[PDB]
Amino acid sequence: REELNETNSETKRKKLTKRIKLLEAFVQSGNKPEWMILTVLPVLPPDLRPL
Amino acid sequence: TQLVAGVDAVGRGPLVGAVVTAAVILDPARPIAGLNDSKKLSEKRRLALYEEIKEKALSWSLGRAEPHEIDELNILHATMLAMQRAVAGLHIAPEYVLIDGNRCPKLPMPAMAVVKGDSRVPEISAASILAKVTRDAEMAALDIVFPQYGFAQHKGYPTAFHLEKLAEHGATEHHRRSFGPVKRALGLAS
DNA sequence: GGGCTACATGACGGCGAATACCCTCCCAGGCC
Repeated sequence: REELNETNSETKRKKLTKRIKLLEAFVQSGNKPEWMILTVLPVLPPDLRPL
Repeated sequence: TQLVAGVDAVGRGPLVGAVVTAAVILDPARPIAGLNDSKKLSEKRRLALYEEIKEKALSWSLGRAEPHEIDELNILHATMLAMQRAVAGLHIAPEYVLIDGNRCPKLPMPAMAVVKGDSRVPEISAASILAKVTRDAEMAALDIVFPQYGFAQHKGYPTAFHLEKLAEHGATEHHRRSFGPVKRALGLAS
């Protein structure tokens, strides 16, 4: 936000506002950035994938 | 041919600030990579390179002009004396000097010029990287001191943003008063 | 009695990010 208030390029401002929107979405939500890295993999119930 | 030193000059014509030049000496007794040029990569690519070549080169050099001196002999004389100064500053003398272009100064050692050396000569590329990083640092310092012009944004080049800022606020002592717009801001234009 | 190794090539548009290209002025000293 502080370097967006100083940049003067259109595409730079667009990229910065996209990144700021993402960061604010993460801050407001209870989500964590590391949750994208799957350490536990859930499986579908067998009835939904029958043989 | 082993102590070949190449110098380059960046920021020759920005409206504000003096020019900066360097001359790095490197031979094949260490590892070098990723220094093809400097005008096509990213700033990040230029931040590691600055340090990389600083420690890989046996010697590193610097040199800069002054606003009064530059305006006293234009960007054809000052620019050359600046690289003469940079060569003078080298800790170890170079048996070979390289200067991006087709023009050479009056030097005691056999210096010569090569055109478009920024993409073919790793030496000239490294010198350009070093001098450009130093320019960027100086422009950051000036933008810290003068935040009303946005030096750190456009690097004091002739952009429309710089033109409108110099038309609105004016010129300080650091601006090259021999150019057009700057003379038009204070009224020295004939 | 018993477990394991887990190639096409004939598709047109549009839109948005990734880069590669032409804006943008501003310098000069030999050729017109």
